[PDB]
Amino acid sequence: KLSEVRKQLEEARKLSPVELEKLVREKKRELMELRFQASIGQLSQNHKIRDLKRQIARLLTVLNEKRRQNA
RNA sequence: AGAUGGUAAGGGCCCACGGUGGAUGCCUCGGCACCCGAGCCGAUGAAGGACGUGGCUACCUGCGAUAAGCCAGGGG
Ligand SMILES: [Mg+2]
Ligand SMILES: [Mg+2]
Ligand SMILES: [Mg+2]
Ligand SMILES: [Mg+2]
Ligand SMILES: [Mg+2]
Ligand SMILES: [Mg+2]
Ligand SMILES: [Mg+2]
Repeated sequence: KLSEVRKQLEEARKLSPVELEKLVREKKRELMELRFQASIGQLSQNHKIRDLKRQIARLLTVLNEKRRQNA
């Protein structure tokens, strides 16, 4: 995951506000999708959940830095 | 016609072995003292808190809806 993690910061850093907010919306739904399965059992690869929870944290963290001057 | 042994419901003392109870000894993640060092925080919202936060979490810790963590530099 470490590797596939050092990407976002880049593949996500170069997009802008309107590109992220929508990307994050997408992720947030996926997270719902998950926590929605466990409640019934299905999904069990926890690693997935926490893994997605932290992704959003990054997108937001990156979007927060962009909204401070730029253009 | 004489006689002092003897019964132990229980009791008493001595011994042996246990039960209880946690003194004693060694122990120490703790406290105490003195001496250095360092000495302020907040409406850029403090001190302290409430509630929440884990795939399953009662409590503690850590965190804050980015919630046991997010970005970057440094050490390893
Ligand atoms: Mg007699
Ligand atoms: Mg008897
Ligand atoms: Mg005992
Ligand atoms: Mg506070
Ligand atoms: Mg807590
Ligand atoms: Mg839950
Ligand atoms: Mg490093």
